[PDB]
Amino acid sequence: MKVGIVGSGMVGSATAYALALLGVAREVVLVDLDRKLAQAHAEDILHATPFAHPVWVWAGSYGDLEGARAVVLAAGVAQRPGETRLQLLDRNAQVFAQVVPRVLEAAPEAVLLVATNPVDVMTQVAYALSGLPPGRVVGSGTILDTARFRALLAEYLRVAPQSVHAYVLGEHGDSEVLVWSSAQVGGVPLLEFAEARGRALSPEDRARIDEGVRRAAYRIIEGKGATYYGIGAGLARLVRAILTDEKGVYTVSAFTPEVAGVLEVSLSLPRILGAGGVAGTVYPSLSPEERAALRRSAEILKEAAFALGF
Amino acid sequence: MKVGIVGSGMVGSATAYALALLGVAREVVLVDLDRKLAQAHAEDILHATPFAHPVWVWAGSYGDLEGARAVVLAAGVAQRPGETRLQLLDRNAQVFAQVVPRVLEAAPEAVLLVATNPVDVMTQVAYALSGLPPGRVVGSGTILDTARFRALLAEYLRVAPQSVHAYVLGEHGDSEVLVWSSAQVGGVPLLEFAEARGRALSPEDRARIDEGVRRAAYRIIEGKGATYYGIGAGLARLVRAILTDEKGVYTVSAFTPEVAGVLEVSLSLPRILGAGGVAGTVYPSLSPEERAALRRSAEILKEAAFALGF
Amino acid sequence: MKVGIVGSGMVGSATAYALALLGVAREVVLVDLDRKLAQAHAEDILHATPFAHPVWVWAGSYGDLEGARAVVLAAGVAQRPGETRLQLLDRNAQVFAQVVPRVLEAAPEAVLLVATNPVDVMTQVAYALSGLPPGRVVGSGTILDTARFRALLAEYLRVAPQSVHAYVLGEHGDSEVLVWSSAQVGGVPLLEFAEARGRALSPEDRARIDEGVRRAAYRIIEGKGATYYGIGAGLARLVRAILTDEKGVYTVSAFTPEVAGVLEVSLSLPRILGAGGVAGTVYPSLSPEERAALRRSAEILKEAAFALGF
Amino acid sequence: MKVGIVGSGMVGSATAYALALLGVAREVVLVDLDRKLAQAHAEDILHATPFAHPVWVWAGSYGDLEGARAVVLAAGVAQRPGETRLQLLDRNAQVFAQVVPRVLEAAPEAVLLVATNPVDVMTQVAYALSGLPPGRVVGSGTILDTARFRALLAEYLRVAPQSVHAYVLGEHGDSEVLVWSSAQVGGVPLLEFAEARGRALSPEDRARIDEGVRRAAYRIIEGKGATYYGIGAGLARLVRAILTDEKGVYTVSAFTPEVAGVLEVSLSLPRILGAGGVAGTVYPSLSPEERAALRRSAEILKEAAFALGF
Ligand SMILES: Nc1ncnc2c1ncn2[C@@H]1O[C@H](COP(=O)(O)OP(=O)(O)O)[C@@H](O)[C@H]1O
Ligand SMILES: Nc1ncnc2c1ncn2[C@@H]1O[C@H](COP(=O)(O)OP(=O)(O)O)[C@@H](O)[C@H]1O
Repeated sequence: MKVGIVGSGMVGSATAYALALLGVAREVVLVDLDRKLAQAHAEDILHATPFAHPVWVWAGSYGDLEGARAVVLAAGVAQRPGETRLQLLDRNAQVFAQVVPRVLEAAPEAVLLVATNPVDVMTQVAYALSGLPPGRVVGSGTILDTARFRALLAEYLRVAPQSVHAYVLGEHGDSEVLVWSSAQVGGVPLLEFAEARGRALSPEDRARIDEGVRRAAYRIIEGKGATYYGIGAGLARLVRAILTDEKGVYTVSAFTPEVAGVLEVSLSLPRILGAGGVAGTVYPSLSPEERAALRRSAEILKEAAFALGF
Repeated sequence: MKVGIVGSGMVGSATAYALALLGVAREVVLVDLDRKLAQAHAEDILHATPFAHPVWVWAGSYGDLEGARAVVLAAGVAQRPGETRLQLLDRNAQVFAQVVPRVLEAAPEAVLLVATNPVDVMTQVAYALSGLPPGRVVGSGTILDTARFRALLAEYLRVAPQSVHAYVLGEHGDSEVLVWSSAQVGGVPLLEFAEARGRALSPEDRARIDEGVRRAAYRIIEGKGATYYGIGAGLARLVRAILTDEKGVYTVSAFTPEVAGVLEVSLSLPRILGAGGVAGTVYPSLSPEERAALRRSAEILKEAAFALGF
Repeated sequence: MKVGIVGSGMVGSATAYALALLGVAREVVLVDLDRKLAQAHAEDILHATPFAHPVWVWAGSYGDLEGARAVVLAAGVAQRPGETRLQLLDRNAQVFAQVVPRVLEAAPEAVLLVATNPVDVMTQVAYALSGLPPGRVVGSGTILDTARFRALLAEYLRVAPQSVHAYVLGEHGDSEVLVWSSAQVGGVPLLEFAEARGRALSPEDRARIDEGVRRAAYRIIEGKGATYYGIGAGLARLVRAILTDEKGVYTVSAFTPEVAGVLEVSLSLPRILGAGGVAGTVYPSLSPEERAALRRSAEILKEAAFALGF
Repeated sequence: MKVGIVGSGMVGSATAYALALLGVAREVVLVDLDRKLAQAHAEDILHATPFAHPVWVWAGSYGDLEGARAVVLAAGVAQRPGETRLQLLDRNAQVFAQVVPRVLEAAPEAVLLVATNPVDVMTQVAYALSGLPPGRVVGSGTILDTARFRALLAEYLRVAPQSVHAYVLGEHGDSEVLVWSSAQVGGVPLLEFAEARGRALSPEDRARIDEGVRRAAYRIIEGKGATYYGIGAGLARLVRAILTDEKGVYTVSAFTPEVAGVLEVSLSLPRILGAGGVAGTVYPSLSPEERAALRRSAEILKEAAFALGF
């Protein structure tokens, strides 16, 4: 079935591309302020379809979003020199104040998947503006970082990543929490199963993995100036979760009534994703340190929200 | 790359078919005492390939197994009226005494995947006859039962099966142990996460699921007289593990030095499967009851082995 | 979406398996006179699903076919040795007289895919009994044979089978016509492009290929006593055509108002397959010999029909 | 199963992405002058892998290309506005004079897949600098254009694109030739099968389709400023042809001893692609007009070559 993407820039277009190569959705509609850009991306992708899957990819207006199961909000403004993360945040909040109602007008049944950075806050803004139930608005959140964590662990232990269950929670960004505490492999505690293999996870190792997960976006942005590909494919996977009513577990950003003592904040927790959006929350055990860090992350997300008027 | 299958009957042929439809291997070689049968299965499957994948499926002799990474041993005798499980076991043991050296002569260079029932014992016999390291001989074991467990649980909790970690261990058969103890969903304890939805599992629920897992084979055999399809696809997935050096976790039957107090027995535990066969064992927490049941299962498998002279 | 299968024997069950491993349809319903058989096949396949795709496979009754896009008719009687092809044919015609209305009662919108041999005649019987438009009733026909032809040619010329366009037409059976005349590779005449490579197709080559195609079914039946796997996957591919509204070209059996001079007969011609069944016919150039042979095939199919009262 | 990509920009990175999402290769090496760029693209894509396939994607130097079956040459300089197509071409030719010997030093076994525009000429330059046999150097050529032709025809006819054989030949660019003449559907002449469905192609429809093909790249570049996605996936499909020794037919650019009267020129013709590169050419029937247009295209490609010194 059908998926909308509003915001046709690098992230939007990469998401479309991934949807198309993976054969997730039958239909993909690109909507962008610059009409010509969306059309160009659409046609470029359309060129690729014959080498993967019969996906109808096209550019249109908000109205064309009718019936989309999900709409990804990838929109946002040109970064501007000598402008505080705050001013940018403001201009984007304004973009979303345009976009959300219009998307909802056409496709009142859709789930909104929020892309645009910073993702937790934008997720808050969209939840606020949508007047939908909280679970209908999902931010992409920490999924890439969680996946990378699982990957580095997998690689350390010489085990399939699929057998590694570990989480990254909180703000997607520097304050994100890697939960080492309750992490497991094959359903047994990580660090135990570390001895149980020949591989005791020195704090130095812990630190090496942390750098690996934490600084990946920074490096990507330093070398190429933006991230698209990873998130494009993550968004694709979430869109697939939504369309197949998978009810699978992903660490995503949503409005949470209370987390670690903080009230009414959007951030990433493991959540059950399916056709109506998120349908349930999974609480892994946190150590006191991790809980404290989560609490901090949430606090700071919450003050951001407040500073912006959300 | 290349996979051998010895014994061409319903299980062997179904395994080949699954290999072929899933596109696991490049090449599948069927070897059977009845040459015409293997050739007929081969060509039937060959007919199917154009509707899935370019897989070369053909019938040959043991020598044709050269270079196969894995060889599935599906061989075994016609069951015969009012013959004890013992006499059958005996005749099969002798089949394997033929087959094993012949397979290893041609493909000294292979992992043996044991199909033939009863699977744990047959796995013991093959381990014994091979003189290979224990991990090069793997029985299909409890995988179907573990997967169905995961499935029934998944279905109870309204959650994707992928997010359910639960095990079935021991003898593949009536003994088998369902480990409810350490079972989890999304990396958190099952029963906890039961109340953590709309969930609490009543003992009659646990019993309904237990019937579901455990007596499945019996029902299948009562209706159609044999099981092939499930194990065909299970075998396929293990073969894929082996060929891709996946190092993933499966509950499979192998020779284990000690389990739950019993010495030198073959049975199903979660094991790490990869290119050289099993490469490590994962020990989930067992409750005292579960541990006792496991101990029992092992004991009985071990006496079977002994009775047969293994 | 949803597919029905009526008759649960080797062909039915294999088709179900294939549908499931290939992830064609979300739902597969097995309906068989012997309820226990259908249920056992269903559960055996269900065991396989976790190793491929989330397909819901279950056994039920005709009423449970509601909403299926396609229903495969695989039913039919136990053979009896020394019983003429005619009496068998009769026995089956009566089976279909039982099945067809019942299938159309529950799922009046469905396309009927006719498996049961001899397939052309059964296809006629089903067309007659259905009172549907002709294109709603499609026999599996010559597809396996056409694919095999393409394959052997592909292998002769050292070229991908995808590039080879060649047909097998008429009765599925001995009298089938291999069209060598208009056969091409990469859109250019076969025999020409034969000199255009290093291989000029001697008549004994032609003959070798002919043997390869026409007698395959015979060999399979001599070795294993029945064919299932190939047609299982073919049926699967046709089902996928119908459910995706592929409008792709397959040589299938359907009621044809006139072919090569013969009137109102069912046989295999290249036809465009899609959501409403066949939607158009493609006429390849035939040589006078080929046309004659086709005419013969049709004549004999038609007299068969008449002898049976169709 | 390893693939190199030299030059890291939009086309290179998109090709890597596509390789990775489609699960073509086990390993993808990015090599770019700007080391940081390659690394960033690599890591961004790596982030995506967990949502599709276990592909190892990394950035390294030419030496790291050892053992690659194919290496895509995507490199090429920044376009300066004002600058004639000739100066650009000169700058690119020098880039290739650096790159080719380096790639062949590390991976003397590989097959060069030429990306960089203008593709036919760059393909010539690479062939010349390689000193390899002609079929070892393959340009991406007209593939996207051929596929869109087939697509628009398929759409007109309401038939699956897979059943449409039609070609685009010559210079990838404005002077490319659509062969309407020998085009067929289901192995029968297009225009005939046009009346054979209801609705023949009118000079107006032929023109509508022509615009659709020939001008696509222009529109894409006017809207987004570059094309990547389509060719990324095309390149991917070609790489898959090479690695699976597919021997399939693609219209690609290679050095051709003679075409339509012109001598020693590189351009797109249907060619048989496999593990050693191209392995044979397929000559479709051309009408005199088509013939003439091809000869023109070739002439102009050849003068381009000469002007540059090739
Ligand atoms: N009000 C709006 N409605 C729709 N699209 C918008 C609006 N404002 C900005 N956009 C689009 O959002 C896109 C952002 O793309 P880009 O700057 O690459 O950021 P990202 O990398 O997050 O996609 C731009 O292409 C712009 O056209
Ligand atoms: N000594 C042997 N060597 C090779 N193949 C054998 C030998 N003994 C039996 N077989 C084959 O093993 C197959 C047994 O499979 P079958 O009894 O049909 O169902 P299952 O797959 O459950 O065993 C038979 O088809 C037979 O041809």
